[PDB]
Amino acid sequence: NKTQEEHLKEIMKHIVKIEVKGEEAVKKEAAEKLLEKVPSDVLEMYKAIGGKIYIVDGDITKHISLEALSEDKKKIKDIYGKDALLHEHYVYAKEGYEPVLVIQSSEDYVENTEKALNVYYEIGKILSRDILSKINQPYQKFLDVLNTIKNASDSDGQDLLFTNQLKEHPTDFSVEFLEQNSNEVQEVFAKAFAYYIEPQHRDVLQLYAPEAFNYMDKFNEQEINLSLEELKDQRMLSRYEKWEKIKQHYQHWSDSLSEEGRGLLKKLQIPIEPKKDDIIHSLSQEEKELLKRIQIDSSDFLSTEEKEFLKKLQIDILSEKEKEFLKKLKLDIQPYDINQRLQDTGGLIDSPSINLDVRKQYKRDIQNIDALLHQSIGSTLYNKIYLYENMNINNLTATLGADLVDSTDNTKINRGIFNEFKKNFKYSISSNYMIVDINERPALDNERLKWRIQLSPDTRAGYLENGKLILQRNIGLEIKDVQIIKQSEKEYIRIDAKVVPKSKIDTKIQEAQLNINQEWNKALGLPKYTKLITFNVHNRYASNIVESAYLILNEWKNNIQSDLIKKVTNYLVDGNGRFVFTDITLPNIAEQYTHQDEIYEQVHSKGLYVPESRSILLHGPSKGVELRNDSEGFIHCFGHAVDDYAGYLLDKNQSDLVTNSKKFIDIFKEEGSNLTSYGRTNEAEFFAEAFRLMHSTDHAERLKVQKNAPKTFQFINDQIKFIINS
Amino acid sequence: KKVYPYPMEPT
Ligand SMILES: [Zn+2]
Repeated sequence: NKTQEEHLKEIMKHIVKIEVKGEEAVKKEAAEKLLEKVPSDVLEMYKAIGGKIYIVDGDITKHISLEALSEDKKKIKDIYGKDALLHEHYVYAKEGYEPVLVIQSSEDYVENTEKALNVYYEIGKILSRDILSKINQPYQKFLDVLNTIKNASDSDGQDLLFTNQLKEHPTDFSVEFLEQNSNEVQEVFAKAFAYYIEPQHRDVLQLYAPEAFNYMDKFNEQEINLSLEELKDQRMLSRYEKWEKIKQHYQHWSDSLSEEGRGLLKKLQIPIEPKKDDIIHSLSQEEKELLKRIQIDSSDFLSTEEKEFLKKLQIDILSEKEKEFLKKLKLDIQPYDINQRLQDTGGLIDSPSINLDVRKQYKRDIQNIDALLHQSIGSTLYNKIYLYENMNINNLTATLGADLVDSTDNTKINRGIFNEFKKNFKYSISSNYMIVDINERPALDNERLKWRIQLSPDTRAGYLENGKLILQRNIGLEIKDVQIIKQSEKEYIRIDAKVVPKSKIDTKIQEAQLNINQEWNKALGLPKYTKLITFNVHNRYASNIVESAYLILNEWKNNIQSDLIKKVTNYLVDGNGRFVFTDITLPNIAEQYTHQDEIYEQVHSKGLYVPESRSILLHGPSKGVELRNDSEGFIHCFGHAVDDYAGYLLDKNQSDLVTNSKKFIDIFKEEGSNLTSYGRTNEAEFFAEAFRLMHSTDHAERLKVQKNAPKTFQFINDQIKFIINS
Repeated sequence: KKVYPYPMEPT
């Protein structure tokens, strides 16, 4: 009973043009009651593309705008597909860069529910051919509804919406189809919109085609506002008008910025690479001669990019001590990247994962930027405000990012990985500073994720001249939708999300942890209140890190002897171990760092077992040396746990690894090169790798150990019984 | 003193 009707009137005051003879009291009243059925936002979107609605008397073909139609544009087909003659019908929507909608007149749109349907049908046409066509829709989302109907139980749904063209189609409706049969798909969308808008035929649509009815329901009740937003995003004036108010709102804030202010925000956008000059300067003759004799490439804990810089240091100017050296240069040759540091520690800046000096240096800049970004977006110049961000999927899941793009057609996205990635994405967290765009902008080649974030009046941000905002750290995000969209003849994943108090997301993760222990403590016979499993979640693919823990442990349960688990995970719990599932990097989990001697003795990887804490750490985001999933990683690391308990049972006076034994070192002397190249690294890594394959979910991988690692399959099995029975 | 890695695959 408020503003809803106000724009209805304004919008209608513009586009709606009544031109009749009979007292335009009833006439003008007809169209009112008729178009009030239509969702308000489709009316403004017609406006948006420059559309006009005309309520005329007589032969509608006898109006200005229409008299310019050829011979064909005169013979249509009603909602039912029955041919007609325009100068006989009562509605028509002309297409073209200057759209128009001509509606005859009658007060019986109340009664003639069949005609009111047609009008709505046509409007529908406007909505899928004229409006949505400009933002590349309907797309995959709607293709899905369409397919759900053809390949489904009752054949009625098809009968009510599809035509033989569609009805007789052999396979499903792929993106390629919708593309060279747009007319077709557009028609279906229209009929669905019609039956849904006309309150009488709605039931027929919900009865014989609920997938369709549900779709149109959710769409005209919310998802349509995001359509309008998209439309607006393509208009130069809209884009500039929006940018301006924002610029205005932050005007005082910016004018007050100092030089240091702009200094900080500036590095926070481009990291300082280490300068070769300083590097060399801090070396020693000892270390610098080693630097030449050193086969930098010969190391395997340095990335090719890092290794690269490391080579250039030779031109410009192994064993134990030797490699110990390369572990320090690794910490030193790292860019000074403030946002990277916040992500790597998930906001835990005091983490002793880097040299004390540089840590302090990072804390100051952060505490400072935290004060610079003190003014919230909340303004009197606007309500909902959507900001945009382009992301690289590898940032959330390198394992999935690995197969997200169709290996052949770079422009297409593999639907398989899509539903997998879409799977448990319910919430996100941001620990570093999110840099977004006021209006959406094309992305880099390696960025197939396009976020559309609804900010909160409470959200603090800084305005940038280039048209971007720098947001505050520790933001809470709820995913509201995830679909495949087309933009610039390439496919992306739109991720509609809404900002919410980080505390809210953290509480979800907190309860989740309580639940996951109240469950496995039981299934293992551990005291009701033990801290076994721990979620250390701080980054953008949060919810997935949580929901994955459950699925990892299930597989670790369904592939290993329950009695081998209990025995081992009891040893662990005894030394206060933990099963840590995290998105921050490993060198930042206490379970590892609180035990290191030197910070340069840190390890980051898919998974990692820590004896001194008896805990298994599993980093979610990455992708371990070819291991199709998180599961396998956990299990391989459990192998280390077992190698721990095993050797322990030997001479308890000193827990040592059973994989150290004189006997085993020999099994490795000949079999160590039969499994995986990675297992070929050493004993403990051969033992866990072998252990892993043995308990694989793919038996194929099991026989592989049996007919290639005999003495091993036997050794590993002995231990198991040894442990079980002890 | 040691720990048991499980490296990823960078480039
Ligand atoms: Zn390992």
